[PDB]
Amino acid sequence: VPRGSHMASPGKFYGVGIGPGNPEYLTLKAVNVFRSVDVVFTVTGPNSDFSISEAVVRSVGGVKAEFRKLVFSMSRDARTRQEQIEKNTAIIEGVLSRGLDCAFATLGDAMTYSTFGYILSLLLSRNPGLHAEVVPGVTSFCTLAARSRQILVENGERLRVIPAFKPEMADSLEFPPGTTTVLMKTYRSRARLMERIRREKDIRVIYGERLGMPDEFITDDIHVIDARPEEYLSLMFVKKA
Amino acid sequence: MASPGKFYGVGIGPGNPEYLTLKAVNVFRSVDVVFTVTGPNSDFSISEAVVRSVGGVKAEFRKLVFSMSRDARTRQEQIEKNTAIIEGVLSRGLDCAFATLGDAMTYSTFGYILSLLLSRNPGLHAEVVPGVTSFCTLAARSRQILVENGERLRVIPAFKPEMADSLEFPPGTTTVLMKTYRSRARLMERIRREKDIRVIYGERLGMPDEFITDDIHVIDARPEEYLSLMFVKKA
Repeated sequence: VPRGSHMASPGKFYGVGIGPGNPEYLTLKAVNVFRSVDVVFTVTGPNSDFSISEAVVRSVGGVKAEFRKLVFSMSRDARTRQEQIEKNTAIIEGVLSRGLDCAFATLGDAMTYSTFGYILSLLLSRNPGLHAEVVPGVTSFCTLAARSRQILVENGERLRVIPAFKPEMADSLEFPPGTTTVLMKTYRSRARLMERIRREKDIRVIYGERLGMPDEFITDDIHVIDARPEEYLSLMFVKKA
Repeated sequence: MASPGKFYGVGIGPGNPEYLTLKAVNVFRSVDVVFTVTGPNSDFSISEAVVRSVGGVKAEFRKLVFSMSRDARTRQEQIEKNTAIIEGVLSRGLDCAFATLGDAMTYSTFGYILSLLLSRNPGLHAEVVPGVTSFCTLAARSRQILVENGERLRVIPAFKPEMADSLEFPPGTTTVLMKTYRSRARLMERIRREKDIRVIYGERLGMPDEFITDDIHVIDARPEEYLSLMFVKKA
């Protein structure tokens, strides 16, 4: 039996990087998307149902969308995190299949160290013809450079970004001359990282906590860094001359 | 008591006016003078067109000439002259913004200006507005993840043909190559000697001939284009 000429328009899906958290660092495109969708999904942890990114998105105004929260597994097994990714993808698919437009809002840039990428990958694999558009956002390291008024990288200097520093990495970490190295998660490995840094020469360090938040702390003094309480939302980059 | 003007460095993103930040738009609507960069060839500024596109900007637009491939003395004199022009605007109490494509702190001419300006005027009120990068935009438009989990990101500003033999693509890395113009053949030959490698290539992001591909042979067959960008993901 021939299929027929039925045309059901599924909803449109957006991935939206919203920046480090300051609502002023959203792009105009992000604002237009949030004002053009039915549902906004944001990420929460299992600990609390609070979404920072939901507050950021709501702050911009004109957003009539319904907000829903997705929980992502911060546990170490690949299969449990995969099950959480599959379940959240199914929730999104359920909303899209009824013809509702949805946006997935993520802190930072949507394609750079995000949980959004796993969702988009699975969605496109399962639904090859799906209408999906990605909105880039301002990154945390560019924001740290802006707020500290320190150049991230210029001319023929190379930029390196290292996502998750592990305590068994400080000794192996190299800082080639004329490079800038961003270290993204300095939370519980900061002591060994600082020990490695204090044995290097011709280096400048820019360190930041809570970019765009009330208690935004920025410094370029290593000793101040080592005295600080360990903070999950912390970032640094190391410039080797 | 004469208060000098406030100075802004504003990254405006890859060129699409939708990729300006809200802060960038507010700054552009609240300043007296907007400076943009030109080359020595023509006095045309793409970023001036981008900023004028947003609407509501009453500021005067001025051009600053930069040629960053020249000798150190020419670059130093050019930097000093442009800094003096900005100082001339600020000293009359006018707020001004320096608009640059991409992010203001990442491979921009803005940093040289800000360095000299702050050296000459330590007390200057200066604020830098971050912008969306070209490689994040290429990943967004291609719907390809730039980097995830524990993968490392490397950005190389200027690819040279000799890098082809010396360049490493370690597994689990993404390498952005910014300017592969006139060396793209050797880079493609280097890529064809690897397995488990993905290449995302883009020309003219936001322009009429917006071209994006991940097919290496299609890339090798195309004529070389100056405004092109690629990243290389090694699994």
